[PDB]
Amino acid sequence: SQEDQLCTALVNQLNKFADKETLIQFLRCFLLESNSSSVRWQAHCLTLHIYRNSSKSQQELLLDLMWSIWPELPAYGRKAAQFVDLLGYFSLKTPQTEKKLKEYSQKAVEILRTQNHILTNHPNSNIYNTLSGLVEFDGYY
Amino acid sequence: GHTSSTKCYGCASAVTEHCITLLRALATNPALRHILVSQGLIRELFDYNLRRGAAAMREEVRQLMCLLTRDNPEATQQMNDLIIGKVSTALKGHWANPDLASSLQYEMLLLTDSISKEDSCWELRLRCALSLFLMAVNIKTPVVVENITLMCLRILQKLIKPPAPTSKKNKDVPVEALTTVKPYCNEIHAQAQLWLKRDPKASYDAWKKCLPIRGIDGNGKAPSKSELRHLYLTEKYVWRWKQFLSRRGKRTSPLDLKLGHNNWLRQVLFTPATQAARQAACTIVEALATIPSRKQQVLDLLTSYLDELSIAGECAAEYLALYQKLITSAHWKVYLAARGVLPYVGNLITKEIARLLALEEATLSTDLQQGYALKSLTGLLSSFVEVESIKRHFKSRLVGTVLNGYLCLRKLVVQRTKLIDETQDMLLEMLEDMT
Amino acid sequence: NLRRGAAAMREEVRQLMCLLTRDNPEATQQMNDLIIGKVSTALKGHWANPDLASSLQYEMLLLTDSISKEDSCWELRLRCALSLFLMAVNIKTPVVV
Amino acid sequence: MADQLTEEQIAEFKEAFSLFDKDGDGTITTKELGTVMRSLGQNPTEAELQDMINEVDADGNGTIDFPEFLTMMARKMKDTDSEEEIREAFRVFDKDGNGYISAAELRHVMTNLGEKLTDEEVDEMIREADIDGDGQVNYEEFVQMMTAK
Amino acid sequence: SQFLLTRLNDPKMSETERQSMESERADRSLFVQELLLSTLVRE
Amino acid sequence: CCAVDPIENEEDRKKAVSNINTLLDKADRVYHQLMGHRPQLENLLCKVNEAAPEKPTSASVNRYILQLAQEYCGDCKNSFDELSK
Amino acid sequence: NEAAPEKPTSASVNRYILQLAQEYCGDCKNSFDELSK
Ligand SMILES: [Zn+2]
Repeated sequence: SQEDQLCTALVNQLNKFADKETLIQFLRCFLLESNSSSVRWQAHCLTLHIYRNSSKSQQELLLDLMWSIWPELPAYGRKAAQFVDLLGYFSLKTPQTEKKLKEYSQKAVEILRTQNHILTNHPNSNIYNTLSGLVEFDGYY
Repeated sequence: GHTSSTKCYGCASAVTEHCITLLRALATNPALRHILVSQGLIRELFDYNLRRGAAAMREEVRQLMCLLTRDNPEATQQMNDLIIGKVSTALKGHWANPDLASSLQYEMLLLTDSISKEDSCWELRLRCALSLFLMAVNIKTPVVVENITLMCLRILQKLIKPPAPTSKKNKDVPVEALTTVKPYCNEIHAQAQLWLKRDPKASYDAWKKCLPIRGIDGNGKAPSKSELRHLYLTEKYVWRWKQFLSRRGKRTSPLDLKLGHNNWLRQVLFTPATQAARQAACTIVEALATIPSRKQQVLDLLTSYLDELSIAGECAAEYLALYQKLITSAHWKVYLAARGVLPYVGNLITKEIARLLALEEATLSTDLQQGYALKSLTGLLSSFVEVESIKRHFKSRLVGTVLNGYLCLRKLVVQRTKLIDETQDMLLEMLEDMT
Repeated sequence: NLRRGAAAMREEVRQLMCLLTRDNPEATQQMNDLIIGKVSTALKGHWANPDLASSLQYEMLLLTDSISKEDSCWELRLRCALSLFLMAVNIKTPVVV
Repeated sequence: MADQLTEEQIAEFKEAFSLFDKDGDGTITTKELGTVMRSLGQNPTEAELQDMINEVDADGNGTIDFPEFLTMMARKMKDTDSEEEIREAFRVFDKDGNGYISAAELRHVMTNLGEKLTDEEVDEMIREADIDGDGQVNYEEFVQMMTAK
Repeated sequence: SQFLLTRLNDPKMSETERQSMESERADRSLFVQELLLSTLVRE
Repeated sequence: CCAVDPIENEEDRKKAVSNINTLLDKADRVYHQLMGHRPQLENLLCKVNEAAPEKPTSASVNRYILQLAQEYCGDCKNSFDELSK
Repeated sequence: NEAAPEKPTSASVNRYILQLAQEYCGDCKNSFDELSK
């Protein structure tokens, strides 16, 4: 059972050495910008296990970092399944105050509203909406 | 090379998918649920995401919208208001455009999913479903029957007939053995006209408070004669006291168990637009007849519906199949005989035979459903007759009708089908049995 | 009969409806009222359902045919067309355009 | 005692009884006893049915023929309840035999029936059953209550 | 299968509350039966 | 052309009656087979009305539309023609 | 969108739907693939 405290000590060491910008770059590089999916799953597992073995304050710091990254989601498209999975799990597990909850919900609803507005005014929206129910097609050409 | 184009349709769609998934994850927290519903999320998900995206995304947003109103009466009222408003607006101009009725499937699917999930706000969703049912039950257009009345009838059918219990204590007993209250024999205390207007005095709990509990018969001792006398007149004079109090005071007056002979039941039971509506109506009316007092009115109304067999020949296939089930016991048959249904059926048979002869004389057209109603009526008369009491008693009045019908059917030479031949055979067997 | 039947029957009923208002201001006003009412009712909820805008083609075709035929009630039809134009000229949705 | 019933009513009762005869012996079973005059247009309750079975079927055979059937029917269409019946109801309500039915005996009888009510409601119905202003119902009050139409 | 948020559906229920739920379902079925019967009465 | 043998005596009348009974039975069977198609048609109508996008040139049309065409113009037409004959 | 009935089983589909499928999934797809390359 030694590996548990070994992992805890290593996690504390990494949290001590690393600052905000390095963790932010790690998240952006291996959870969003990576074309491969195996790398994204490795990063998902590593981020989850860094989160689990940290203290409350570091957990809050990491959650705030991810909620700061979240507004940049549209630039990555389909590649951010694991990122939103981890973000949802973290926001569900970490106990948090009311003001932070309102901020998080506001961010989510704002992103949804902006994307809906983008969809309903798109120049090709009518063509795609009509073609959806008649032919079977993969992409938007 | 990891940045998406600004105006890309697929990327915005994927961001919307991720937003829906994250919101569903978030909604599992009641506080976040309340904050989200306060943000104004229900209207956004109603207006845009209900109809856009792949089918999986559409059912996912349906689930999210259902979850956002899990125990919030205000959210449930808002969702119900949106659904009812859209359905009424479409149904106002359904007659001038069929798509308005044909483009309500996601609203009704949302209502179905909301009712199918047991929560504490079930009464409001039931009110919405019943209001939509009673608003669109009298429209004859097949698109409304297929797209509105069917969903409401399925909701009602699911509510009336609950799933079989799985508790080890109640693994065998039926659903009628689990109720904690006993309905009165001849009175209905629930009143839909006041219920649909949100009357606090006509709510669900108010209705439950007016019904006596089911006595836990822990003692199997047979009550003495004085005990039964006391029970009898105590019930009698307590009922009289309540009646006088309602007559003079402010207590509500329960309705009397007397069913009207014209209704929506007859519209739904014989609709030719679709068959599932007829089957759901049959299931509903079968479930409505459990205690013999209600079975009285059910059977009387269904006997009143006997004259529709000619107008809706094959569409009655379900209705008959229910009637025969509800009178499958001997005492119900002899009760119906005591109320004078034998002359009714005989007159119907004679009338349709006369119509058949009149049609045979003039034209030569073909009808693949000819004789179905006559076959059914003759089979029903045989069903009434086989039991010994009515056969011994009612032979002296039915011989003339049977013999006249048999001779008239024998006269047929051109407009003859297999059903008519079977009817003639059964009529001859009737004649030989009676004589 | 505007939306039911083969295409030839649909253009025939359009022609009949145009002919019934050849020189009758009241008939022209009634037809214009129906067209405007349907278009406004659909356009109120166009944003929540694209079919409402996508299912107005026969009304607008009727208006086009009515205006394309020179008669003495041209001013009323022009008024209806211009009112519909100025009512739906500021909407960005491509289906309305 | 059945002379007050007009001949056509006896004829129609015989009609019902004969149609409800199973084996043709002029005798039926008590399980379908409800259904017989139940089929004539009257609406009974289960307590009514068991009381009617008790009154006649003293031997416990559970089988009824025509004379006692007419006996039961002769005591059904009467509108003015016999004063013996009202007095016995008064006695049943008056458990202690003091002649005054207070709220407590009413609560006992209503709980025995299985019905539940609040103290305010029963007080309210008692006070609307009182004319002398004492908040206590007696025999004359009960009689004038049941005779009200 | 590795998604964490897809496993959030973990509904479990004991036996006493199961009897309570069955009784409540029976009561609601009776209520809707009565409410439907109320609409067919003679006017 | 659709015509039958003429009748000149009684045995020919009996043969005609038997043949007409057989033809009526066949027509009834075909009629039930034809009218059995309607529930599937309404199911496919309800499915098509949803217009849910599907991922996989004449094979690129929506599969439900192809099924509708096959069910109506391929089978119901054959049943209707047999019944008319 | 007009959905006008047309008189003449994979060939029994509406001709305009076939043309839509051929134009979108047949030609635009090829052009998009070449452009992406
Ligand atoms: Zn993209």
